[PDB]
Amino acid sequence: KAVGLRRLGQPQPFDYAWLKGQARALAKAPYKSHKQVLPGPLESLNWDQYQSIRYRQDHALWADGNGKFQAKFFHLGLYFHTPVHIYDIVDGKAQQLAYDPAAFDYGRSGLGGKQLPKDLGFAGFRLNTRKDTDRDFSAFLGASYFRAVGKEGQYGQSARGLAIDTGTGGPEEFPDFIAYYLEQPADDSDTVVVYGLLDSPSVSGAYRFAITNGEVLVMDIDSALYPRKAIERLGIGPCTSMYQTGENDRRMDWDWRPEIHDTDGLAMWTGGGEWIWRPLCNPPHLRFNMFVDENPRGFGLLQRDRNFDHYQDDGVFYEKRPCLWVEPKSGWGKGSVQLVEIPTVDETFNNIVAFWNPQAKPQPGQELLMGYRLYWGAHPPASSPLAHCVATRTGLGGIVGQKRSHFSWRFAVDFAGGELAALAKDPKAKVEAVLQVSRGTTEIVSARPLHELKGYRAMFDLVPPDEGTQQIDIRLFLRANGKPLTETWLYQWTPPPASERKIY
Amino acid sequence: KAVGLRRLGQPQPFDYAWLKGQARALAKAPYKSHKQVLPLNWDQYQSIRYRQDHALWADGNGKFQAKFFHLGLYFHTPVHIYDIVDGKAQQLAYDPAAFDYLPKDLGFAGFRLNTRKDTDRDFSAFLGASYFRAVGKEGQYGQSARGLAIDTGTGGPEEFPDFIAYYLEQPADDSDTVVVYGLLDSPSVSGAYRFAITNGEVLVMDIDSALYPRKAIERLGIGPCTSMYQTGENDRRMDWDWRPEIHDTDGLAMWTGGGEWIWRPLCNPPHLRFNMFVDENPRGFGLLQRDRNFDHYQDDGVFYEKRPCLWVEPKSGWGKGSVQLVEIPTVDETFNNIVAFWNPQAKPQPGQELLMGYRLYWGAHPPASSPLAHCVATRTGLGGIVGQKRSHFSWRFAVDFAGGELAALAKDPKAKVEAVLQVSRGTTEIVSARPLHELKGYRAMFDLVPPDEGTQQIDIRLFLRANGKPLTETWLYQWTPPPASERKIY
Ligand SMILES: OC[C@H]1O[C@@H](O[C@H]2[C@H](O[C@H]3[C@H](O[C@H]4[C@H](O[C@H]5[C@H](O[C@H]6[C@H](O[C@H]7[C@H](O[C@H]8[C@H](O[C@H]9[C@H](O[C@H]%10[C@H](O[C@H]%11[C@H](O[C@H]%12[C@H](O[C@H]%13[C@H](O[C@H]%14[C@H](O[C@H]%15[C@H](O[C@H]%16[C@H](O[C@H]%17[C@H](O[C@H]%18[C@H](O[C@H]%19[C@H](O[C@H]%20[C@H](O[C@H]%21[C@H](O[C@@H]%22[C@@H](O)[C@H](O)[C@@H](CO)O[C@H]%22O)O[C@H](CO)[C@@H](O)[C@@H]%21O)O[C@H](CO)[C@@H](O)[C@@H]%20O)O[C@H](CO)[C@@H](O)[C@@H]%19O)O[C@H](CO)[C@@H](O)[C@@H]%18O)O[C@H](CO)[C@@H](O)[C@@H]%17O)O[C@H](CO)[C@@H](O)[C@@H]%16O)O[C@H](CO)[C@@H](O)[C@@H]%15O)O[C@H](CO)[C@@H](O)[C@@H]%14O)O[C@H](CO)[C@@H](O)[C@@H]%13O)O[C@H](CO)[C@@H](O)[C@@H]%12O)O[C@H](CO)[C@@H](O)[C@@H]%11O)O[C@H](CO)[C@@H](O)[C@@H]%10O)O[C@H](CO)[C@@H](O)[C@@H]9O)O[C@H](CO)[C@@H](O)[C@@H]8O)O[C@H](CO)[C@@H](O)[C@@H]7O)O[C@H](CO)[C@@H](O)[C@@H]6O)O[C@H](CO)[C@@H](O)[C@@H]5O)O[C@H](CO)[C@@H](O)[C@@H]4O)O[C@H](CO)[C@@H](O)[C@@H]3O)O[C@H](CO)[C@@H](O)[C@@H]2O)[C@H](O)[C@@H](O)[C@@H]1O
Ligand SMILES: OC[C@H]1O[C@@H](O[C@H]2[C@H](O[C@H]3[C@H](O[C@H]4[C@H](O[C@H]5[C@H](O[C@H]6[C@H](O[C@H]7[C@H](O[C@H]8[C@H](O[C@H]9[C@H](O[C@H]%10[C@H](O[C@@H]%11[C@@H](O)[C@H](O)[C@@H](CO)O[C@H]%11O)O[C@H](CO)[C@@H](O)[C@@H]%10O)O[C@H](CO)[C@@H](O)[C@@H]9O)O[C@H](CO)[C@@H](O)[C@@H]8O)O[C@H](CO)[C@@H](O)[C@@H]7O)O[C@H](CO)[C@@H](O)[C@@H]6O)O[C@H](CO)[C@@H](O)[C@@H]5O)O[C@H](CO)[C@@H](O)[C@@H]4O)O[C@H](CO)[C@@H](O)[C@@H]3O)O[C@H](CO)[C@@H](O)[C@@H]2O)[C@H](O)[C@@H](O)[C@@H]1O
Ligand SMILES: OC[C@H]1O[C@@H](O[C@H]2[C@H](O[C@H]3[C@H](O[C@H]4[C@H](O[C@H]5[C@H](O[C@H]6[C@H](O[C@H]7[C@H](O[C@H]8[C@H](O[C@H]9[C@H](O[C@@H]%10[C@@H](O)[C@H](O)[C@@H](CO)O[C@H]%10O)O[C@H](CO)[C@@H](O)[C@@H]9O)O[C@H](CO)[C@@H](O)[C@@H]8O)O[C@H](CO)[C@@H](O)[C@@H]7O)O[C@H](CO)[C@@H](O)[C@@H]6O)O[C@H](CO)[C@@H](O)[C@@H]5O)O[C@H](CO)[C@@H](O)[C@@H]4O)O[C@H](CO)[C@@H](O)[C@@H]3O)O[C@H](CO)[C@@H](O)[C@@H]2O)[C@H](O)[C@@H](O)[C@@H]1O
Repeated sequence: KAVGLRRLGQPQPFDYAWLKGQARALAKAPYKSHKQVLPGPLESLNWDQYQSIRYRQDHALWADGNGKFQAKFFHLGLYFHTPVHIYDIVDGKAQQLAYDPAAFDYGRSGLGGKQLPKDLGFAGFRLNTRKDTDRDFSAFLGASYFRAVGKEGQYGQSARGLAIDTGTGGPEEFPDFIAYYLEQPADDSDTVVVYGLLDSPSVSGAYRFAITNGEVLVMDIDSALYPRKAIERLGIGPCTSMYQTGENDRRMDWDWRPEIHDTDGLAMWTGGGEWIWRPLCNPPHLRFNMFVDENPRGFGLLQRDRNFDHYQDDGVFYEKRPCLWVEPKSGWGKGSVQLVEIPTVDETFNNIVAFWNPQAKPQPGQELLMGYRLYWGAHPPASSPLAHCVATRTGLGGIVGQKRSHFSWRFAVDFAGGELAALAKDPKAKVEAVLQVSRGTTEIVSARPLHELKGYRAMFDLVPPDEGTQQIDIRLFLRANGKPLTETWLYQWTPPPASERKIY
Repeated sequence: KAVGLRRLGQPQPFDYAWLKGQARALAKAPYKSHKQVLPLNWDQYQSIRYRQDHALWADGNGKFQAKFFHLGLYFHTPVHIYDIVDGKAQQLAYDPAAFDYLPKDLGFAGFRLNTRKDTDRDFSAFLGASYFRAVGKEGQYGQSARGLAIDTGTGGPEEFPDFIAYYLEQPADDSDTVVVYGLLDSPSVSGAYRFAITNGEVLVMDIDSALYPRKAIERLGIGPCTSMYQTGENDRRMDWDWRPEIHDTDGLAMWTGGGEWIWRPLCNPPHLRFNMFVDENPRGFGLLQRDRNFDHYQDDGVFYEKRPCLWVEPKSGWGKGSVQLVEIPTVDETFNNIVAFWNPQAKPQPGQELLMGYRLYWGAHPPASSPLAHCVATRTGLGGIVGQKRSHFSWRFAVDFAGGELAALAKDPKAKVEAVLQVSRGTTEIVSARPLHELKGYRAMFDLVPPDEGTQQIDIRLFLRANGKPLTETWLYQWTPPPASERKIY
């Protein structure tokens, strides 16, 4: 039977307006690092020691009550040298939770009998239903990172509170959540509300996360930001994923597993009403791309291929990993969805980052309010009502069985859904591939039924305009009678250098 | 309505003994070339179409007919075609009335056979040198057979026999079989063949051959299967194409005289590889297209997943010899870069008569396979624990098996299944055998550390075992390790 948790200090009145006040005040002073040298035995644990530490079910927050949820806490150490102070809100008042050795099984860490302060803090927290106390439906841990899962329960990509100067070629600035306030839900509530205080060299913030667990998990998020400095590249709603290899891009096809990625595309629903699918790549050099928009309806990183046959990893279940969809609340005005793709040689590094960059540079003293909903699960809650891109495949161009007189690259793009089944069965149906390329030229263009999918396949060869490796953008959709039949496929290709072209 | 075909000369008595007689006399005399200067793009060649009004047997009441290929393009060796009726052969003339666009004795390039019900579908086609093809139910042409291979994969020049005449025996009206006789000639050898062809879901050819060496032969190949393997999970060295699997066949299957079932995955190696599997009284061998899932191939024009498996079953005990496999590097699917055949231990000698009979099966599945679990996938890549510094180069293999009693073992937490793994050189590490529930089978994984910096072929033998007995056919993989320069990049 669970016990009450050890506390620190007395309850203090708490609400979102109060937290926005703390964050604004925090931005009025220069940034001071929150990283600490931890007490001696804690400062240099190894992986094995750290991993053996376990938070005890009998000290899980709220598990002594009658509600549907509970929380457990991650211990500091190993990677986590920035204390996070955790508070419980009851009747409108926030009480800090003490670091309590009785709440941990220390395993092989050697931490028992050390004299660790009551104000040590934590590394983060995780939430669990009371019906299923070993399953984490969300986990907030490290910097401003957090993750959640839907029904399938397999962890994959991450979100963050905020991204700053990702992919600039210069150094990235990583904000931290330095405090979390967990609001005790009503006994019959399906929601857990968590508040977060964020600080970073450039900016402070106050965050409210209303987390509703479900088959697709939803978080209703409000953020109030208070810059301390001008910010070159602010990133709202950042999604953080990994793409090593797959049909979209076989450059790093060194593995026996054919698809290795936590997500395979960036999806966008534009203010103008367009649906876009942008297949993720693993490029040879860092690539930064922006998609200009105004009042965006949504963007996110999806794991659209959910067929185990294409992944084959019965250890980590890539095909079950969640989509993450960002849905702006209200109008965010002008800006761009931005995508950073970093080269990676393996699947241990998150080489994909996507976020929203406002047009206007934030300025010291200003308040910036940004709200959105995040959906985690097998499918985003919104998608194109037209046919979706269900596969992208590429390879060396040129008519098979003829001499090849020049370098080109071949693309095959498969669409299914909407009304393509009926069109594919109509021998008179005329479907037009619509192609626009940033540079270079297309040849051997076709759009034809793909009966095996009850869909359509577009194929084209792309001839780069020169011997250089400047990125080439291709926009493709299918159409009939004044209406698009598909969402828009937007691919960004880094041509090979002349030396590689010569081998071909 | 179809008309009778233009003839040439008068019917002469014909039987198999006569044909054997013509072949042996051909072989005793000096070889005379049959390539002729004929009295043209690949696209431009098909303007020529043999017409149905002139199709052989289309004016009768039987189940089958023949039409003929025109000499041209890749075909400059005339084939004389004959119709056998009541024990008598009569040559068919070259007739311009029979084509849609030249002497009566110009000859043809070969023939194709059709049911009367589907006169545009051909279920067999004999065309080019001694090559021929057939299809089963799915109708999609793929790998080829030949009458004979000579000096394939020697590092010297190959010699390619020609069928120089075919005698088509008019079937009885209710027969399900077409019998075709072939006269083969080649610098080294002449032959008389009999092909009993029985169309069906899996098409069967019952073949008898009688071979007369004109001179000693260095490498005789009997029952040759000729295929293509560009890229796929077995070997992604040439992964240039958007299509992930490109091959007419994915493995060599062998049923040995001792009763072993072997699956040898085909590769597209960087240099020619010649491999032999010593056997005695082989029970069968062939090239299979075992992966039949369109999803893995994606070509909705030529349907690699529907192409036929070719299985050879000797009608008798062929004694000692070897199944031989030749793999040639290719950068495209148009080159036939895979050849497998039986090579008898004994060197053929001038004056001798070699009688060899066998059955060929063309269709979706071989008519025989292991009753144990099959290898249903081979995948390979860079070895080493993922995301760790590597002290040494290694290559990782994942091999999936399904069938036999593996589904029951996979569900059974008490089940003790072990991978048994031998390599001809180097060492193996990080070896496992575990249920693959998504398949209801097992997966074996291992890493292989090549012994040195060089690229000498390594042979790997794998099977799964419980209580001392095999649970699977034998997986036999021949790996060419990458050179040092490639390892540095890894
Ligand atoms: O083929 C191949 C070739 O090719 C070429 O190229 C080309 C190309 O082609 C390609 C393709 O293309 C395509 C195209 O495309 C396009 C696209 O399209 C798209 C689409 O769209 C479209 C649309 O469409 C539509 C449709 O409509 C259409 C129609 O249709 C129809 C159909 O019809 C068809 C037909 O059908 C039929 C069939 O059957 C048949 C068959 O056939 C087949 C074939 O076969 C062939 C072959 O092949 C093969 C091969 O193999 C072979 C061989 O050969 C080889 C050689 O051999 C030799 C030997 O060799 C040896 C060696 O020796 C040597 C040496 O070596 C050495 C060694 O030794 C050593 O060791 C080493 C060391 O190291 O060294 C070395 O060196 O050397 C020396 C030197 O010195 C030498 O001398 C020597 O020789 O050795 C070795 C070792 O030992 C060995 O192993 C070897 O062997 O030798 C010997 C002795 O001497 C000799 O004799 C031999 O010869 O070799 C050479 C060299 O290398 C090579 O090269 C060769 O190759 O031979 C042998 C013997 O004889 C044999 O046996 C074998 O087999 O190969 C492979 C492997 O590798 C295999 O696999 C194969 O198979 O070949 C031959 C020869 O040539 C011939 O004859 C034959 O024929 O094939 C195919 C393929 O695969 C298949 O498929 C088939 O099947 O045949 C038979 C006979 O046999 C007969 O009988 C039968 O009949 O099929 C079916 C099924 O099965 C059936 O049923 C039928 O019947 O067909 C045809 C043909 O193909 C076609 O054409 C047609 O089309 O039909 C159906 C039913 O009925 C119907 O329904 C339909 O309708 O049609 C029309 C008319 O035409 C049209 O017009 C129309 O279009 O429709 C459908 C339904 O509805 C729908 O869906 C659709 O859509 O349309 C529209 C309009 O409207 C349009 O616009 C449009 O476009 O669509 C789709 C869907 O969606 C898609 O997918 C597609 O894509 O498009 C695009 C745009 O967008 C474009 O761009 C494109 O182009 O198309 C077209 C029409 O369009 C087509 O035509 C074409 O095709 O493609 C593919 C892929 O995918 C590929 O693959 C191909 O290639 O094309 C182009 C264009 O046109 C052109 O230009 C040209 O050219 C190449 O050139 C060549 O090369 C080859 O050959
Ligand atoms: O493999 C498996 C398979 O089989 C099959 O069956 C088959 C068979 O096989 C078998 C084998 O056989 C062997 C033999 O043995 C036997 C014997 O024989 C005999 C004969 O008789 C026969 C007949 O004949 C005929 C002929 O024809 C031939 C040819 O001729 C040519 C010529 O030359 C000649 C030679 O031959 C001789 O020898 C000599 C003498 O002096 O003379 C000469 O002249 O030349 C010309 C010019 O150049 C030409 O034109 C011709 O063609 O040759 C070939 C090659 O060598 C041979 O083969 C043949 O035979 O012709 C003649 C005329 O000249 C006539 O008259 C005769 O008649 O035929 C029949 C049918 O028609 C049959 O039936 C019979 O048999 O005779 C001869 C004489 O002439 C003698 O010499 C011989 O010896 O017989 C016996 C009794 O009957 C028996 O028993 C045996 O068997 O031998 C041969 C020779 O040496 C060889 O070659 C063969 O191979 O045997 C084995 C045992 O070991 C077995 O196992 C097998 O089976 O064969 C047959 C024949 O060819 C056929 O017909 C059949 O078909 C089956 O069917 C399946 O199923 C299986 O799988
Ligand atoms: O963004 C979308 C989501 O919005 C959520 O709703 C939010 C709401 O966002 C609005 C936004 O609100 C802005 C605000 O305009 C309000 C106006 O505010 C007056 C305020 O009245 C509020 C009250 O304020 C208390 C005050 O807290 C403020 C805090 O004070 C500091 C204190 O914390 C500190 O200790 C000391 C010492 O350092 O300094 C003080 O300055 O400072 C922060 C940061 O600046 C402010 O955000 C806090 O308001 O503290 C004093 C004590 O010091 C209290 O006496 C006072 O009550 O708080 C109430 C909740 O407790 C709240 O309901 C009241 O609105 O009062 C101050 C004076 O005290 C006055 O100057 C503000 O103008 O209120 C009117 C209602 O009459 C609203 O119509 C108006 O929108 O202005 C502040 C200051 O500039 C902004 O920071 C704030 O963003 O306005 C947007 C329109 O432009 C609107 O679109 C947003 O929805 O903000 C409130 C307040 O922060 C939140 O409580 C609320 O949750 C929705 O719930 C989501 O669904 C949306 O997605």
